[PDB]
Amino acid sequence: YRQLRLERVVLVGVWTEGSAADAEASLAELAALAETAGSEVLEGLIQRRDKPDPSTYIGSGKAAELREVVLATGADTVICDGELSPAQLNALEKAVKVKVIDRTALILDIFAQHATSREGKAQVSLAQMEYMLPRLRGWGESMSRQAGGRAGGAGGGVGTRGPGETKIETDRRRIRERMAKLRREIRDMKKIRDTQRGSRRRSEIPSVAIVGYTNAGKSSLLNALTGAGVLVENALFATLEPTTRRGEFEDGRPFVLTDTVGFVRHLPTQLVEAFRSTLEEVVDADLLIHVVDGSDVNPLAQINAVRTVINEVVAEYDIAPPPELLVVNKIDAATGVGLAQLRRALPDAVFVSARTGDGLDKLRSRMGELVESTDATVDVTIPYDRGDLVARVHTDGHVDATEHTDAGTRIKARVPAPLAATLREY
Amino acid sequence: SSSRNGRDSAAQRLGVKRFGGQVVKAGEILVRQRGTHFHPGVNVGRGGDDTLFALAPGAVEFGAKRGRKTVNIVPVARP
Amino acid sequence: MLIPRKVKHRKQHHPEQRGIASGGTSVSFGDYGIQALEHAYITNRQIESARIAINRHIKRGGKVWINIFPDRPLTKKPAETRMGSGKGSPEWWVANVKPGRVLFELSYPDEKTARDALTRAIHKLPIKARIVTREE
Amino acid sequence: AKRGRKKRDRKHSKANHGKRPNA
RNA sequence: GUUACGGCGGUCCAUAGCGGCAGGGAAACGCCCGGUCCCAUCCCGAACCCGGAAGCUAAGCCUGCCAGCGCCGAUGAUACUACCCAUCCGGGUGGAAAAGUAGGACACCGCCGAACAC
RNA sequence: AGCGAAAGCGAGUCUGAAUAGGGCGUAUCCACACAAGAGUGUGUGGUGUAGUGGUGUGUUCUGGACCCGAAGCGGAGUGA
RNA sequence: CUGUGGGUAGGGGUGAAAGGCCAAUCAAACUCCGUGAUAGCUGGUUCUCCCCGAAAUGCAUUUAGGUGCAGCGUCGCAUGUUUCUUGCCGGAGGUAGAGCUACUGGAUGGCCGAUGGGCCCCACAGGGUUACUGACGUCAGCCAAACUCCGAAUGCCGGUAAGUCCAAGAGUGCGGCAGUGAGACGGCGGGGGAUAAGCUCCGUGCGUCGAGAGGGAAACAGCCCAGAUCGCCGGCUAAGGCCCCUAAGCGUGUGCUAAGUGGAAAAGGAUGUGCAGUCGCGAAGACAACCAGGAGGUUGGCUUAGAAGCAGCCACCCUUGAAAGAGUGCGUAAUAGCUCACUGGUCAAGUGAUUGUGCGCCGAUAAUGUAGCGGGGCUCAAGCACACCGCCGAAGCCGC
RNA sequence: AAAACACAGGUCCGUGCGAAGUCGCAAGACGAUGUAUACGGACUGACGCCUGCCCGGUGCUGGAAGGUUAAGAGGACCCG
RNA sequence: AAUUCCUUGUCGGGUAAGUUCCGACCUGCACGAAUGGCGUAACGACUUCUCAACUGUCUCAACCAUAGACUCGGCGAAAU
RNA sequence: UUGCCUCCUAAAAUGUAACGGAGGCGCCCAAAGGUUCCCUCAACCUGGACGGCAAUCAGGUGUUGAGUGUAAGUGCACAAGGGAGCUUGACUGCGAGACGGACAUGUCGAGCAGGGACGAAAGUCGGGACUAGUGAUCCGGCACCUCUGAGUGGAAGGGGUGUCGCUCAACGGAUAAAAGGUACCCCGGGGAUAACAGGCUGAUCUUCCCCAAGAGUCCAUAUCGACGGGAUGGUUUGGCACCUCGAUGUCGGCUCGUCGCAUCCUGGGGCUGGAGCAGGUCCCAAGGGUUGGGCUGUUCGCCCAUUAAAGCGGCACGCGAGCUGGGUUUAGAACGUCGUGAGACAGUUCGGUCUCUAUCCGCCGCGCGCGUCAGAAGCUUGAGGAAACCUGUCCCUAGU
Ligand SMILES: CC[C@H]1OC(=O)[C@H](C)[C@@H](O[C@H]2C[C@@](C)(OC)[C@@H](O)[C@H](C)O2)[C@H](C)[C@@H](O[C@@H]2O[C@H](C)C[C@H](N(C)C)[C@H]2O)[C@](C)(O)C[C@@H](C)C(=O)[C@H](C)[C@@H](O)[C@]1(C)O
Ligand SMILES: Nc1nc2c(ncn2[C@@H]2O[C@H](COP(=O)(O)OP(=O)(O)CP(=O)(O)O)[C@@H](O)[C@H]2O)c(=O)[nH]1
Repeated sequence: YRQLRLERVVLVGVWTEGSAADAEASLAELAALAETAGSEVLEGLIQRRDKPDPSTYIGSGKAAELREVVLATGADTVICDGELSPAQLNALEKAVKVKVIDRTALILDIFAQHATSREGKAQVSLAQMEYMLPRLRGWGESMSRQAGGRAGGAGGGVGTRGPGETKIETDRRRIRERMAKLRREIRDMKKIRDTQRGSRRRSEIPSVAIVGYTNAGKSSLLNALTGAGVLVENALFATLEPTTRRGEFEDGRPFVLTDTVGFVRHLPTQLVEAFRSTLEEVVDADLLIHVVDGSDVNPLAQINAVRTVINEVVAEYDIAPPPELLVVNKIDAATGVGLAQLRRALPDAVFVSARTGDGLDKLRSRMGELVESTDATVDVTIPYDRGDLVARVHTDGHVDATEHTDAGTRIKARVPAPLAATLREY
Repeated sequence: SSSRNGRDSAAQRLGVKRFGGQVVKAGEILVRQRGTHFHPGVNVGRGGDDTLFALAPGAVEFGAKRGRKTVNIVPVARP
Repeated sequence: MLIPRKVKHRKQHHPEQRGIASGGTSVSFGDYGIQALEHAYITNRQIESARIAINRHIKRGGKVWINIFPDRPLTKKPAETRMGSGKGSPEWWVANVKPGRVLFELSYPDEKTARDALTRAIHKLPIKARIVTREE
Repeated sequence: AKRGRKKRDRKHSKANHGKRPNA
């Protein structure tokens, strides 16, 4: 599934824009992705350059400097962030003579490792095609490695043969038609959703979707709220498909909760097809929830990272600033005290702490009171002698006790729109 | 790719050259071997390269002495 | 998963798929077993699939033995290559199964659930197999 | 693969005794 | 010619071996007391070599019994197989294992010379 | 008339201080003995050894070499 | 721009350079000669018949489509059975197989759990709950071309006796002359490949084609039968056939098959055979109909929108054994409506589940046109087994 | 038929004049009946703004003291 | 880019709709200063885009006449 | 990669291929040779000082488990392994009968003078436990020789004997002396050998399936379905190299089509997570239809505006004796890169001859002849075919 050997490793921060701290964040992010692929971090260096080197990416001097530590380490895992062009990969491979990592291929092959569903792996294969097609005839282990694209002068003069099209163009047409078929292959999950798309949505089952940064605890929240058994692991991309479950409220209307695939930053943008499963959930969701762990890295950079893609997709899609609730939960046993500054920067602290604290009453409220609504305040007064007059109200809708201390009093309940519109019949 | 193999020595044509019952002259090579799979027996000698040859004429006879296969020459009485 | 920690020779001839199994042809660990009825290279991929099938069916409880071990390497020369230029490198590990070999064994209280789990393993497997029992 | 499959399977005949040239 | 005999040898070199329980030194075999001598220790009379019979069968060697470990091991059957029949399956005739089972086995044979007998 | 590399010797000769064995020769074959069974030798006695010119045929050598076929190479000339 | 007259000539000329032009030819013009250049290359090589009759392998090769020698053919001589087949006997081997606690390498559990980690007394003194690595290994059952305690079958070497012996037209040696040295497919044993290829590379006193006609596979070098000396308007057969095409047989007996299976395939299912078991069944009433059975604390609790038998949640282990499970099935706000099981009689021979035991089944799929029996047609077999009778059938055998 | 060649313009190099260069074995010729503001060669290619660093490799132009360095009458010694 | 693999690079223009085109950015795999760098009026049967006009290019083809074709008489081949 | 050695492949004799699986070798020896005579090695304690996993020489125990100079095997415990004494058996010179042996290389050396010891008498040795550690011939060196010495004497030179000099490593070794381009190309051949197309395979691809862990709001199978498994089709990339290289024209577009169905619009099905309107899904169905543009040669692909939809494929990726030449694939030129250059590019760019009168089949039309049992004529049935089949908007029905 297009894996790679990591085991030992040493890191380097390219830091071609931003701050040293942000470069360190990116380095640690890619090192965590390396661990996800299976590894063990040793130490990380940093450098400070302007626009990447068009050929060497990291330059001749830094390429040799890193070859030194490469030969010292005697392994092939040296990590360096970024998106490397085919030329840059060629130059770096010629300099190092070993396997160096790039963010795009690392993300892609970790998606391959984590994929378990047919749609997920089809999407990751599409991302593989998208990434590799540029790396054709030019990159390190290329098709035209002095061995491909042979069929040239097949027509000196003319005779009884000849393929026709340009060799490279036909060789690219191979992958082009492959990915054309794969893009045709796009399956409509809307048919799976329709059970709740038109129905329910309109029939009141609102839609709360948990979206956030990877490792943040999206699936953990889903499990805690919905009694589910969804996968929970520290690894990147622990969740592959945006699963969903039920979860009710004091105002009923089971809030179909949905988790997603986390974001980190500067995603490849080629696996937007893979992320469509979660992009569609955000676009069709009426309550977005960000999840932030107690002792999470950085004060707030992951929130900007997720919000960048959120804003991009939602603005391209529709007129929407989908309800976002940046709750701060799972904070107990965070083993940290410098959280008052973040709390004042954004007031919220509702601990569930992987069910250890379980103080999610404030959350269960917000989720809900934000965008819950129905035809509340209906006075279904009824003699209570017919039996039919109590029918369907306490079953479909949800009562709230109200004046209904007995049956011979004012009876009101928050019911669905279809259930009662003039059915009080005094 | 490229295989690092592809080599082999010329087969040395070893083994028994005279089997039990064959009558041999004084000096014929009875066996060719790399060790002493067969050890020399009566009127059989062992050469530099562990070749078993007949020190005396007569019929080859394969036996065992103390758990070691042995090549012997039994004399053939002239009729 | 099931991969030899070391093989004396990485590239080996294809194991011969001839004859009925001479050994491991009877349940010797568990109550029930999956006996093969056709020759096949049962890859470690297939063994893992069948073992997970059985364990997930029998849910919590029970014990599963995997008699065969995929210790025979089978090579695959690199894709889109011409005949020659040496043998391909090992690509998948298999166990040479022959008819009458008991591949898996199961000990579980419920005979119904045991047979169902073994049938699911047989489905994951690439040959005909029957649920044999210890009771002869 | 029908052509080759038929050409091959027509060796399983009474006259050929399960063998033909080129399978 | 007889020995709880000593040597030299054989076995297609364990059916002989290892281990255990009991027994004897007559001549011998040994242990054993010494190093003056031939001789010897990469140091040592431990060993090798040299003189004696003070002492002992405790050991070695040998006798009988143990099937405990190892060793051998069928017959049947099977696997395999030569040839043949057989349109995929198989089958027949001839050979036939390995493993296991029954079991066998605590060795057998030849030459001398010893003590006694003749 | 061979053996050898020749002084050469010659049914012998070369190798070798070494009558030590081998190499190559003494047409072939038969008998007699002496030997040794290491594959048989040694002498002795018998018959006496067969080439060489033509020429046919098949191969072959040097030539065109069974016949056809290049692109090209060289010498001398002919062409603005 | 052009006329006329001139000059530059071939490894040279001329070239505002295209390798362009230099007499319809130019990366070195043309004619003659060397010359019948040379070509491991392609082609061609002409009358006949009789006898024998290959090779496409080994080694070497500036070699790999060539060649030398060997191997194999032929013709002479010499030897003469030395050849080959079969029986027997003496042999060595390490393949198939098997085994591995017999080695070298990959595997279920208790044992020690030793070296160790936390707990450990927190002491480093001392000791165990020690779910832990739990070792070398101890003891119980499993794999290998480069593993072997073992170990065939064949094959091979040799001996012996025969057979074949008016011949295999054998073996061996020496000569004349070769050709071959591109093999193919099929069976078996294997490597490479994906244990694909009509693939590729090997072995095979294996075959056939090559170089082989004749019969059968429809047609179809390599498959099956069978090796054509010639002529017969004779006969028996081989493989294969036998309804008509197309010569007997729309053969005989017993069964199976319902799909045109036969006449293509990996399959889920059982409703065709026979099996062989097995609960209860006996016509001591079984599976069945008509069959009163419908509130036991029966809303049983769980728990509460009701939680009524009944979203759910493990229960209800009980009797004049009446036939009713604190009730699993449709429901139904929840009751209710109306029943599953068992029953109480007539119950008027069998009734279910099982390895499916094994036969024979059914689900499947390219593009000119039936199209996957050769055709017609065949199940009233002309299909499939097991038996049994005939014949038809070749260039085979026999007859002349 | 062009973006190629050429082109006018540039720069470098060579040339002291039967020059350099070229055709010729040679004579001779062209160069040129010319003279360094002329010729031949190389590259660039109107014109405008410009042609930055490098003489390490290789050519060319000068030569720094050495070392290596054939052809000779330097001919010891040695040998027949 | 007559030079860019990534590449249909990104943005703006132009189209209804622009892998082409123009202007910029330029992170130049692999521009570069007389094998000249960049501009450049004029020039070009050069290459590439745009617009006006124009139209059988096309929507979508129709009709007319000539030369054949076709028929008649004469002559009368060819590759294969 | 090429020679040599070892193993497995290798099918229990020998031998046996691959660009099959593994390794070694172009050496070390003056002792690691010869010989005599002695010894056994690993693995744990009664137990040890600094001493541990491991030193010791701790033998105290323990049965041939390590070590072989060096790869691999075959051997070696009897030792071939470990020690010492002496010595130089590379008996060198002469050599047995024998044998291993396409042609070009190996095993014993029994005998002889002369040795080596240990010793003591008997005794053994022609470098090594064995198989690698090497290179023909030619040419020349260098030593010794009782050989020849161009009239004789010597001499030069030659000869013999013993030796030396080749990574002649492409290791049977063309020469003593040698690299590239060709797209300017030419000739001799090849379908022995690639590109296109066909064929076989079907890894890849493509269509499906089989079990069903999961996703589907509770709810495997509305819709999906991983881990695994099985196949179909032969339109992708491939593999093979089987016809074709005395020529099978190569993409895209145009023209013309024709076929399959794996269907982009009718049929009901179910299911629908089908309220309706719309959808999804499979099942059936090939009648007809299934577009016009911008970018690019462009197949494709993106986009534009529409439509019931703008289906997927086969037919030599259908169709160049039907057309086009946009790209591709001659020669010119330039750019980038590589090359000290000729040139090259698996990069870019501009420019670059598309021949043929149709014989046969085929097809579209049209005649002549003869048939249809006398010669004619009008009207004719219809076996059999050919054509056509497309569908859209708006109204009511019903704002039901
Ligand atoms: C006018 C008169 C000429 O017509 C042409 O030029 C056509 C246009 C050529 O095709 C064109 C074809 C073209 C244009 O297409 C690329 C190009 O190849 C050249 C220029 O010639 C031809 C038929 C070429 O053939 C083609 O040769 C190709 C090598 C392969 C093709 N076939 C075997 C596979 C084959 O038919 C070829 C070799 O010249 C034919 C030989 C016999 C000739 O030389 C004859 C005398 C031709 O000159 C001619 C017919 O007289
Ligand atoms: N200690 C701690 N760990 C947390 C908390 N929240 C999440 N995690 C860690 O994150 C892991 C699970 O990540 P998950 O909930 O899947 O995050 P996610 O947002 O779904 C990222 P992805 O979608 O790629 O799986 C757990 O292993 C857990 O340790 C928290 O509040 N405290």
